[PDB]
Amino acid sequence: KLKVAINGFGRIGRNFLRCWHGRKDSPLDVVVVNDSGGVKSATHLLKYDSILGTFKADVKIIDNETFSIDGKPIKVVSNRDPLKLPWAELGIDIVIEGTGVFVDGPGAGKHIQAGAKKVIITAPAKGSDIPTYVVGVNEKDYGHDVANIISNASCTTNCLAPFVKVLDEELGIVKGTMTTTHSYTGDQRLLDASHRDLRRARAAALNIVPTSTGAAKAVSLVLPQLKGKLNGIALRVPTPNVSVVDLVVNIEKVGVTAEDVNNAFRKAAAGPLKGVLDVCDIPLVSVDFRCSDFSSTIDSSLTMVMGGDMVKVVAWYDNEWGYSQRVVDLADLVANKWPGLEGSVASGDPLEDFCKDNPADEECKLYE
Amino acid sequence: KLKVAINGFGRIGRNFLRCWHGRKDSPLDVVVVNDSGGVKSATHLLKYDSILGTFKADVKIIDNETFSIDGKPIKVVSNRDPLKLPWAELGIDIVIEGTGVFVDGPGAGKHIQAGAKKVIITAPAKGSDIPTYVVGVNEKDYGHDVANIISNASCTTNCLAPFVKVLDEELGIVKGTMTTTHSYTGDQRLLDASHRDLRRARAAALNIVPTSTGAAKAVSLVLPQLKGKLNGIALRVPTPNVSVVDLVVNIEKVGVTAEDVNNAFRKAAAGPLKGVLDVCDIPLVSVDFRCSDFSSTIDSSLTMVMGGDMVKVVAWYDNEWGYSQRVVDLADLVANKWPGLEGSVASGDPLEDFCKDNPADEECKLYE
Amino acid sequence: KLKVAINGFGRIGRNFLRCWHGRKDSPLDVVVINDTGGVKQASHLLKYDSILGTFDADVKTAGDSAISVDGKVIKVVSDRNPVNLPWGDMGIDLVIEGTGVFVDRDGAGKHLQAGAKKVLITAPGKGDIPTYVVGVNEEGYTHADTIISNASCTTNCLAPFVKVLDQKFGIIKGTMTTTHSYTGDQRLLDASHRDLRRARAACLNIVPTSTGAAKAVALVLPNLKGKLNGIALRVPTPNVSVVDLVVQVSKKTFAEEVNAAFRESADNELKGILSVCDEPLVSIDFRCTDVSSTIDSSLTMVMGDDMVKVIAWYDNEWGYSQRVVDLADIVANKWQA
Amino acid sequence: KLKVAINGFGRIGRNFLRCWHGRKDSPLDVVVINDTGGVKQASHLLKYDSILGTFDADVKTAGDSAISVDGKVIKVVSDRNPVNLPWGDMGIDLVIEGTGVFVDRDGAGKHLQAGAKKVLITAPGKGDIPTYVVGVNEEGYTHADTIISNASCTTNCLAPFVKVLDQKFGIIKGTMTTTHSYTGDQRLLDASHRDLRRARAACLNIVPTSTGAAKAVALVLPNLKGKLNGIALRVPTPNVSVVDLVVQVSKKTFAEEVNAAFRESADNELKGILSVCDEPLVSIDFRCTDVSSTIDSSLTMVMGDDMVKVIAWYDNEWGYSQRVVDLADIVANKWQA
Ligand SMILES: NC(=O)c1ccc[n+]([C@@H]2O[C@H](COP(=O)([O-])OP(=O)(O)OC[C@H]3O[C@@H](n4cnc5c(N)ncnc54)[C@H](O)[C@@H]3O)[C@@H](O)[C@H]2O)c1
Ligand SMILES: NC(=O)c1ccc[n+]([C@@H]2O[C@H](COP(=O)([O-])OP(=O)(O)OC[C@H]3O[C@@H](n4cnc5c(N)ncnc54)[C@H](O)[C@@H]3O)[C@@H](O)[C@H]2O)c1
Ligand SMILES: NC(=O)c1ccc[n+]([C@@H]2O[C@H](COP(=O)([O-])OP(=O)(O)OC[C@H]3O[C@@H](n4cnc5c(N)ncnc54)[C@H](O)[C@@H]3O)[C@@H](O)[C@H]2O)c1
Ligand SMILES: NC(=O)c1ccc[n+]([C@@H]2O[C@H](COP(=O)([O-])OP(=O)(O)OC[C@H]3O[C@@H](n4cnc5c(N)ncnc54)[C@H](O)[C@@H]3O)[C@@H](O)[C@H]2O)c1
Ligand SMILES: NC(=O)c1ccc[n+]([C@@H]2O[C@H](COP(=O)([O-])OP(=O)(O)OC[C@H]3O[C@@H](n4cnc5c(N)ncnc54)[C@H](O)[C@@H]3O)[C@@H](O)[C@H]2O)c1
Repeated sequence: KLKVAINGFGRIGRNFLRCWHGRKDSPLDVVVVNDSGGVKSATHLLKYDSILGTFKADVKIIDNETFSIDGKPIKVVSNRDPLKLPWAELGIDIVIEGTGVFVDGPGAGKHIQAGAKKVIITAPAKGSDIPTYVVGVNEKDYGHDVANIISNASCTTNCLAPFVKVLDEELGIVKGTMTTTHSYTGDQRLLDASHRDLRRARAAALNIVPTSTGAAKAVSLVLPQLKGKLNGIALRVPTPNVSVVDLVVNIEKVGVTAEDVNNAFRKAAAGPLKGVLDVCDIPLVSVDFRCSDFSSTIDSSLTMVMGGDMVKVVAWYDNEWGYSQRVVDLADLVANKWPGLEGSVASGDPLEDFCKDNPADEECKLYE
Repeated sequence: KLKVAINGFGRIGRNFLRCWHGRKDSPLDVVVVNDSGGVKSATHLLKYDSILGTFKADVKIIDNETFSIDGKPIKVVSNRDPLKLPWAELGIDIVIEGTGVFVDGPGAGKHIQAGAKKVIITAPAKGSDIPTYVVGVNEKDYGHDVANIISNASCTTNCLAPFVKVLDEELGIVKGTMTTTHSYTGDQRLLDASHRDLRRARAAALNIVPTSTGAAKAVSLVLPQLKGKLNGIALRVPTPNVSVVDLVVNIEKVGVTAEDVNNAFRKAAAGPLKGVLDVCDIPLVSVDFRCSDFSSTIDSSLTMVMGGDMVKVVAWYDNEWGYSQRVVDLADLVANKWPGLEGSVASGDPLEDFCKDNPADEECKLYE
Repeated sequence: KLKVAINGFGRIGRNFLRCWHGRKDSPLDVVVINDTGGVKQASHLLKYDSILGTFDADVKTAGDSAISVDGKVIKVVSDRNPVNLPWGDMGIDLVIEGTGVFVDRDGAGKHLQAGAKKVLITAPGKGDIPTYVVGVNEEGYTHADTIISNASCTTNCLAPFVKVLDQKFGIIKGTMTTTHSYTGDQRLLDASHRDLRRARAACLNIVPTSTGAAKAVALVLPNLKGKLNGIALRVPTPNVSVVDLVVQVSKKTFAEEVNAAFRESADNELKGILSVCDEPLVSIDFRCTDVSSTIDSSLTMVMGDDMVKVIAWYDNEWGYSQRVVDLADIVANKWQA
Repeated sequence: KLKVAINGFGRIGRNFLRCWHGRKDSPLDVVVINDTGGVKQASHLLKYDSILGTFDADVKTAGDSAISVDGKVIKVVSDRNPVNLPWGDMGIDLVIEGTGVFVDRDGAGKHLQAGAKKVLITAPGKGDIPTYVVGVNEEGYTHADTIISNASCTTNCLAPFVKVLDQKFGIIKGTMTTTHSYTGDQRLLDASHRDLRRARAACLNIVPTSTGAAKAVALVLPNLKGKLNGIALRVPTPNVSVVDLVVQVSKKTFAEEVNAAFRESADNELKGILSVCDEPLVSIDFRCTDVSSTIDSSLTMVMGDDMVKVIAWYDNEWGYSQRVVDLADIVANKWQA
């Protein structure tokens, strides 16, 4: 229903049709993506992932910029600038930021006016302005058609958060710090390649870099009532795709065991935190969750407490797959969040309605 | 000074062997191992390492029992049971428990039996008597020839202790944990194959092994002053031989930054932890920790605190090489901590030590 | 219906297990299996795989003695001696020895001893086995071989096409090599193993070697011997591997000439067995893939119409099992015994 | 002594620099670099290496404008203009453009066009550059030759002895391949690479491709073309690669005979250039070692005495530099142009 597309083409640009096409409830539909590499690539790209396997889908090569997806077609863009991208002509209600360079809704805005009704932010954008959008926490608490460029915090936190959310929610926690296992990726070069950062410079899949996580702050960004109580380090580690943190947390509460909280997990995971929060029982590893979309994988057993209160709290998780499911999260939400129907103002009383047309009304020059 | 053997050709045995031959002034001298695998193989193995490469010193293969360590003719055995292998015939002062197989001192007893006058345990504790001995921490706290079957725990503890010991000593540890992604080894399975720990039963450098480690609490077995403050799991992962932990525990003192404590760690790393720790502010990664002579190494720059109390201790270490020095650290300490046949203070002459040296009876040594 | 237990419940154990679920029409009533490893481990091991992922096949078992999975409840014990491994308690139909440590017919005999009926060995048995392999030794194959073997995936895969090439173009000389993966056959660490190379860790190092391929080719191909000889290259990968061979073929030809020829074969017979294409596909593109190997069409160069490089990503593990599975059920059929 | 700058300066350049230092009496006074990267980085680029570990030499920068290594001041310019890079403030003698993007003489000339005077590239100089490799063409190289390049490490590495190959027996046909490592040039993570193979992430997949080894083979030795031509395989490794080549030699022989015929090669020419043995060694046991490879004399098996296997863990990285650093010294030598 909702007109969708992707800014650029990434592995997350590779991520979601796997979900989306594999999805069964997606109202919206992508119709185009900026693969500046050709469908042949894009297909070979999208049809064949590196981790989740070949796309189990007849995503086929109709015309070099308009291919097929098991019969459903989708156009392709090939460019690295919003302004030429005719999201207007494309009518795209919702586009996914795939440059990263848009750490700013502004640059994403360069598509909004270009006919992006709304813009799917994907990563932690250095532009703070956008309300910090995270499922289980603030997902609904987002305001539809209010600054339609829609944030999406780091999977690491974005997965950690609902869990990280439930804990203090279950407990109340003085504060917290942690370290995930940031899988090896491209951002850190396979080679010791010239980098704006010493860390991701190095040859990737051998060295293991601890690094910066505003995602830690992003907790406060999504858990304002939990502001400041957050910390941790971004340990870039050599895996294909799974990260997992144990979170050091001085729990504000008594200091009862975790299994209780894990029962509360077993409550809340089975509660709203389905889809994201799993507490499996068999102690299992990265593979055991690949292609599995339970966007958080806690181990009750492995998780421990120190003083009963300082809880050593772990959770396996992928870094893009679950993240790719965060796509659908607001997607179907923002879809129903989309008005569709009309408004009930009074262009006499709410002459702003009349002014929405008659914007050059002295009757309307508010704050200006 | 001290003829030395090993429980088989431990990997770290080869590692320390690389050290051994390159070691500065080893009073002791290893002259035999157990290779039930062909000397040429073990030699090659000893010669050719993967991690630090082959030896830059040509050990030469004299006969299948005794090759020559660049001339130094070192023997070998072929077995897994000492009881038929008389280090007595070898006069081996200390056999080293390079495996863990005789996880029990009594198991190692078979070797004091088999001709050892002392024994070094390359293993953390299993029973009680374990001569829990961390150089820097409790090195000098060895009673001369007290418990000749002497224990060096894994760096998981061995490397882990001093700064931690120092940390409380410097800042006051209340309760908490560290954790490292630990290297991959054979103690975890190559691939998904038989092993009790499902985790250590899988393909490791393609996964993570979040698993219990009493070492995380065995620090008390050398720092009991800090008993009850300890937790932590390791994570065997795609690293050859290196790791780095972060003891994030609520600290007793104020809650100031770490760097300050690390400035004193900069003192301590040069202090009691000289040749042991290294507070290297340069953000450096595993490769930058190869041939880790220093038993530990710290990055203050990233070392920090969340609420002050908990300490984001950023500090690294090899897991075997440095340990292979803790081998010598303890060992040549024990060389001092055990004057062998060099007995310049006999007292077994006109003083009762004669009969004891001669033969116990209702005599000089008519003990309890 | 085939009351079967395999020895050495390795990946291939799981593979054929998964293949049992994967391959349809399985008379392979493999209600038991052997691996001296811990069975509940093996269960979880069966339950949880790395490459083809965990075998999501949920299994409910009551008691250590009885285990049930996907309806087909399947026993398994852990032991070394096939005589200490009772087979007559089920009157075992077939065994395959994934251990490799029983690389001679005696263990199979010892398996036949405790009450087994038929045996084959995925691994090339040292000495006392005429191996059976599809495409090569499945035609003259007799179900009446209570003990037989397969060869390594390498041979188990490299066989047919070049034989058919030998059929359709002949080969003066063949220089076969593989991107042979790593396994328990080699030491994870630099642990003490007979082959120094297999002894080494080699987390990123290959092993220059030679599997039984250039040897089993003798059996499986009574023609192609010596002239048609290469070696193996055991690589530091866990997964689907690639063939790397250059032949000096007999009849003058060129690249595509063999391709459609190689195509048509799979278009009829190497269907399921093998494959061929030129769409660039990497390892991940071959998870749980059964057509043992698609041969590259481009880089399969041809020099002097005899010097012909050949290249094909092959499933050393699952497609091997596939091939292992292939005649396995075949001997289940024509069930003379 | 020879004022040198390095464009696209990288690992192999860093290697060359770790070489340069290891090259005691390095007649290249390489006081200049082009590298768009940061200085401390560029320091760490040389200072902190993965493979050979950090540069065993301390790096000091005063303060950010210039960095001094081994007591010698060094510069690193950064501008994507193939000329603006001030090679003239010194009037650079030799330039090494790492980027390789100027496979045409132009960019290198563009480098010369503001002070630089000589060139060698990791990229095979397509056309308008002398096919110049040590062992093969560094000699026929007259120092008047200014802008030359090196072809693939593979090409670079195979060159000397593969020349010696047809020397001692003559080669009917030859189809070579490499165990080429993984790099960032192939997409280390899935990105827009022309080669769909080199486009994925494929930290554990191989890349069918070819190389100037298949091409400069003629350019380095005339008859060595087509029949003497193979492909490339970028493999999941970081380090010293191996030659996957079987030479269909002319003169009948057995393996060691050619290795005997190649003992001498190390004994006379490959000395420093290449090596050979049969003790099993792996890439790490080839690390930072300048003899471009050692040939698996054993597993360089003979088959039909014409189609003869060739196998050698070859220094795709360090010797590659070294050989170029050698070639650099060669051009540091005979200095007229
Ligand atoms: N997965 C996470 O949790 C997370 C968090 C923060 C940031 N990120 C980054 O944000 C991106 C999202 O992941 P991904 O699956 O898309 O992998 P990805 O790296 O392939 O996505 C971005 C890539 O798309 C391409 N790109 C950028 N702009 C483009 C344009 N105009 N046209 C065509 N291509 C363009 C580039 O290759 C870029 O590297 C990634 O760069 C990821 O590294 C991810
Ligand atoms: N002067 C300021 O600092 C400032 C700045 C921003 C807003 N405002 C408030 O908002 C309005 C803008 O103020 P201003 O400083 O720009 O002076 P202004 O009010 O003169 O700017 C608007 C002028 O442009 C024309 N105009 C109005 N709407 C137009 C439209 N759609 N298209 C073309 N022309 C249009 C009119 O001639 C008008 O005089 C004012 O009503 C003011 O009250 C003032
Ligand atoms: N890497 C270290 O620093 C270190 C030190 C001590 C213990 N450990 C742990 O315990 C194991 C041994 O330590 P390692 O580093 O030397 O690796 P390792 O496993 O290679 O050392 C044991 C080696 O000695 C031989 N061995 C094993 N059991 C034997 C026995 N009963 N009798 C004779 N020889 C035997 C084998 O060759 C084996 O490789 C390791 O697998 C590791 O998990 C590690
Ligand atoms: N293509 C080849 O080269 C080839 C062919 C056949 C077999 N193999 C070997 O056999 C295995 C085939 O692949 P896989 O997925 O099954 O891996 P795998 O190693 O897990 O299979 C071997 C299994 O046999 C078990 N084992 C060892 N000794 C045993 C014994 N006495 N009794 C019972 N079980 C025993 C092992 O624990 C293992 O589970 C590999 O280990 C491989 O090394 C290789
Ligand atoms: N080592 C080999 O065997 C081999 C063989 C053939 C080609 N190459 C190419 O050479 C590179 C490896 O050599 P290296 O270890 O010296 O590192 P390197 O990767 O830094 O050398 C070349 C790099 O220069 C970079 N570049 C482009 N413009 C630049 C600029 N203004 N300034 C600085 N760099 C710029 C390119 O990205 C290129 O990858 C790889 O890029 C590889 O693709 C290597």
